[PDB]
Amino acid sequence: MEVQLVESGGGLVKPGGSLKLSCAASGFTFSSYAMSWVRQTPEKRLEWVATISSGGSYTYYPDSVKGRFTISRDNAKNTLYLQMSSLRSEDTAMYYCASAYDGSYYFDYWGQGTTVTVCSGSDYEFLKSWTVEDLQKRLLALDPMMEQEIEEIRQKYQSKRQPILDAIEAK
Amino acid sequence: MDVLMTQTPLSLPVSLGDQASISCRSSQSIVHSNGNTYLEWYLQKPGQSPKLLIYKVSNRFSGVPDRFSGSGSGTDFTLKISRVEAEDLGVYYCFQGSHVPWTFGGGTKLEIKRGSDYEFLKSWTVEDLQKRLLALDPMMEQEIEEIRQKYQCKRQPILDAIEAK
Repeated sequence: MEVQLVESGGGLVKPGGSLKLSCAASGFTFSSYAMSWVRQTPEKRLEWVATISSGGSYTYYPDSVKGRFTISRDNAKNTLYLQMSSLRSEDTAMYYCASAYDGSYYFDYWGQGTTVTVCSGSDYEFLKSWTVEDLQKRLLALDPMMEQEIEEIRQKYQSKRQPILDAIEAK
Repeated sequence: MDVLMTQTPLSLPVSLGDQASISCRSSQSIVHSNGNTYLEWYLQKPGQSPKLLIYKVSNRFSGVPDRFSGSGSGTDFTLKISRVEAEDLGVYYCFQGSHVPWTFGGGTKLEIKRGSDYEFLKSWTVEDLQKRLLALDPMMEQEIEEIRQKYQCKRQPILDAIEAK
């Protein structure tokens, strides 16, 4: 009675690389409903990725991923899968797992998604001639910058929160 | 040819209590082979996944309040909110499931008329103000994870270079 869809398996990948996404279903009879993957690009555009019938005999893809992505399900394990191969930069998106009600509507319950990031097809060109010292120095230098960008995000949201907190205080 | 879903307007500024109307146009008819028209409206809050509001043009999804209503036919479809409440603010997407590939509209942002300062927040109840405050946390966590992904992508060529020596 407590429906829950939990996606996992996302992360970074190189162009031409591969990833396998998993979606754990609970709180409903998973094997009685079609399942789908829907992604949201960094520009907030939603694109349907794949759909599989309740028993797995029928699968549907758009031409953008046909031949590269395979949707599958394990009704005994109540899990949906998406095998992604030959990944391209336009596949960078948040991938949502979603249940259907066959014949009525397409995307009933959504998980909170898992992020897939396809890295750039460069940067290694000027790095393959550096010394190990300079390479490890670049690795070490990166972590202060990331933590600084995270802290600056937190400051941004502190400024976003303040007028709302002020309005609550003025009641 | 694929069906194109075009939404209008791109953004709709409203005050709480106002009526809201948003349009969705298809590049061709979207009548499924079985005769039904699988046009659906979804609402998404920042940092959170979309949620189904209307299915088959006009059927209200279970739990959707009466103030929401959908209509239309042919290539013109409309979603209307009789009296906008704070929980209705977000990005609305229309979607066609009649012809493969199934496609989404570009989205319409229903946002509050905030003015040139923060005086609009003073007409809000504490409950609505709290919901607005809490809606920021998923958006923050998403931006933080996006930075983590960016730096994993930055440090991967370095790791490959070190491993290749």
